[PDB]
Amino acid sequence: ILSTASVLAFERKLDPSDALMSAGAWAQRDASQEWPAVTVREKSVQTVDVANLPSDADTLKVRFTLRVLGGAGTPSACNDAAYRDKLLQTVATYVNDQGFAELARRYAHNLANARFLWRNRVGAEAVEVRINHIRQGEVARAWRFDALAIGLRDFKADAELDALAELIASGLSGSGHVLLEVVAFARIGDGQEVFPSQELKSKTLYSVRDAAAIHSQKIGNALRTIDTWYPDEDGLGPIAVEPYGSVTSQGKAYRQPKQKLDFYTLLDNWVLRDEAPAVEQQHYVIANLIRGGVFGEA
Amino acid sequence: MDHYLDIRLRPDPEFPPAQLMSVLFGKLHQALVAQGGDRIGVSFPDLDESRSRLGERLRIHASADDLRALLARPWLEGLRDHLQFGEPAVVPHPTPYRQVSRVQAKSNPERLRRRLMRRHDLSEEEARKRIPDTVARALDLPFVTLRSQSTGQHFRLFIRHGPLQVTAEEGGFTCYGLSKGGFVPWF
Repeated sequence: ILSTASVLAFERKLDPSDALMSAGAWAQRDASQEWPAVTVREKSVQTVDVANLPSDADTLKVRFTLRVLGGAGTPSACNDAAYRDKLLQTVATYVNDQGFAELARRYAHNLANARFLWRNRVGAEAVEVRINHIRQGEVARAWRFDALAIGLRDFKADAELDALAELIASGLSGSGHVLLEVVAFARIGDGQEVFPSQELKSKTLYSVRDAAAIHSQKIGNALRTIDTWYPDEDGLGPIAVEPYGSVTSQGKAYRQPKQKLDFYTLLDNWVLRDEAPAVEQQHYVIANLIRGGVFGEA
Repeated sequence: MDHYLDIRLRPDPEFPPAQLMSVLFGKLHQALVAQGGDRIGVSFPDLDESRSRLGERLRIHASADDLRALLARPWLEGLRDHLQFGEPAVVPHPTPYRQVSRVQAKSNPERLRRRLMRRHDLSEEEARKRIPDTVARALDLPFVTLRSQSTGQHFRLFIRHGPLQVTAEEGGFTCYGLSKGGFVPWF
């Protein structure tokens, strides 16, 4: 019968580090090595926490590190060996048909524009993103994009974007180990408030060691905004790759279980009943496989 | 004043439209401060008075030269991913006119206690007895939360649309686009 395993946990690919923040001045960003870090301070209004850029600074320095793992098809925990073999065969056919081509282009795009600067990008007049391919502690291949030219809603083509995309595809395929140091620069303004992640003093903000920072899962969610193949209406753009296409901002879920568009039914009939879905839909399925999960029946 | 530019809010998978409205309103305030002029009118085409909703569409009213001066200003950078920009078309002739006004409130009694300290030199208990804590003003009006470059405190600015008239006379406009006696057409 080859039913779905009762445990099918997947470890996540595309590991994001906690994105630090730092204060800097534009046209001096080429020496961004000992800039001061944005610190969350306590100001009573009731006591609240706020984080704002210093007076003699106009650029944010959100920096994080990304590991591209590979082996997205292999589950960390499984019960049925036949189901694992069938799923691995299905992922092998997906890889042979296309070798992580389109998904890597979308991930390279989402790295190109500083969408991981969630609320630090809408109010910034100039956003610059620098991406390095560090190898053995040294930068092997350096990139430098401008986030304004690369929109949040279109997925175009570019030579540097193609190079970053083939690097991401090589990482996701398992042909090599890919380590990316992503540094983003945004002209948020002089003394304007920044928006780090919020912790649960009515409201408090995230920090790691005397420095405001963004949660790793926020950066991962921003990197998962590659889903454009849902039944879009009212002109919504790319959404974060989630099971049942859930978007908290809209408060509603696309790819409902009533339609044949959620991740679970397509995974099932793709590996159980051999009904391969559309190429875009199978891209969505492999995206859910890359992000990991606690999938499996009960 | 005969022209208008319409801004629609693209739905956003990361942000509700309220803070997007606040960000764009701050950007247009900065653009009008840099540009100058007193003939820029704001409008909420889909303002809902049942639940004090701001709406999902924006209409800015100006002349042709004012509109091209506004769109020539580079404030539009960094916000195209969430808005529509139509064309500076002429407003329809048979349109009722209404006014927009910023209605502030004395919601904090301690501000006025500090004020009367600087005006009448009263003590703490005198201001406490003179001003109770129930004098806070609650407004069932749509609002936007912004912080200023001059003073970093976050201030809430209420926007209210006046009654529909049949004609409009010449009036002024503030830096926020709110009318100090002017009117904007409704359509």
